Amino acid sequence: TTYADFIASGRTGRRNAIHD
Amino acid sequence: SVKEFLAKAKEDFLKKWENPAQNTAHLDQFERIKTLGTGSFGRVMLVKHMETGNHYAMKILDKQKVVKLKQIEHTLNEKRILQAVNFPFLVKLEFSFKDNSNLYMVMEYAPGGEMFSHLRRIGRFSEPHARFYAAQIVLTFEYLHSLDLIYRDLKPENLMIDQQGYIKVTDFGFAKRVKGRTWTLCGTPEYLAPEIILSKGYNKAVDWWALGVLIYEMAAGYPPFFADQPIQIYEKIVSGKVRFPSHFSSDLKDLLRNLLQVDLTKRFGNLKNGVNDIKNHKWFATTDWIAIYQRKVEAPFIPKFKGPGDTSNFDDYEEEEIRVSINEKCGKEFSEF
Repeated sequence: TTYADFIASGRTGRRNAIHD
Repeated sequence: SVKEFLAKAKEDFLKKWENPAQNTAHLDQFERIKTLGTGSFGRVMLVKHMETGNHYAMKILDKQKVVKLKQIEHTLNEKRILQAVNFPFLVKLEFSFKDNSNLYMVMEYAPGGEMFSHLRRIGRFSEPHARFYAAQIVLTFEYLHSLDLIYRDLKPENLMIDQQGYIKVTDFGFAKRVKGRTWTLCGTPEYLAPEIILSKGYNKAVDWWALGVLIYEMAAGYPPFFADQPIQIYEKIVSGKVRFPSHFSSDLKDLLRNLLQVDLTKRFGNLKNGVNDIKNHKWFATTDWIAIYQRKVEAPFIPKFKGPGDTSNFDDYEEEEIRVSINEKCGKEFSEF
């Protein structure tokens, strides 16, 4: 499932902004 | 009437945009309680104003780190903009000041925590629940955009829940006043509009794309475009192929197809009727917009808090000391802060 793929990803915690 | 409010709001904004307030408090007036959040650029701490007992959230920015990371102009944008706006769903800037080492912005505390926390724990929000939050963002963007402001960092991490269950947008670190076009690659990868990543030049329409991402995330529990590394996310974004979960209503799916529209000439919020194409969409038909604005709608989620200064809706962070040099660092770079 997509849910299971999300939860297994490295991007489930707070996401930091990128700068230039 | 909305238009009469907006013109009276633009007259207040402008006056403060042209003549910003500076140096309205000092560090020694505040007791430091706890770190509530950390950041690429700085940290936010729960703070008590000793003489009144009032609790605030204080953003502390290390001036030298700001210079290193080349965010001088964005940081001046942030404070300049924040002291000039006033709207129910924006955090209020109460005080700002600086010292030898740091910049400080003392803001309204929202004890309900980040939307992010409640979202990941619960998994996803019902459509009515998502809609209650989305309508507050719609109005906030209607206000911001009328002042020529682009927000550029919408995500659950920057949406706080107040005592009544309503939203406060925090963190204006990428907000910018622009008529016309701008070019900075900034934001959070999952929330970047295709224009941004293709280096085309972009406008306020990027915020309506991000509203699409936010509604999708709130209602699905995961964002429409994800992967382990940023470059993979950008691929999916520009291709613009979205899958909707089965449980999304067809009205939701249709709104989201119009918000997550790669071609900015067909993107809702950016057409001749502007914000009205969103507010009049069938997914918002039960929404009383003036009642949201007045905060007369009861919230589907009111967070449990035992007293002001309670932090149980926040994660724990490692505490650091606030070091203040005896020599002034980067004086002329932040002279206007």
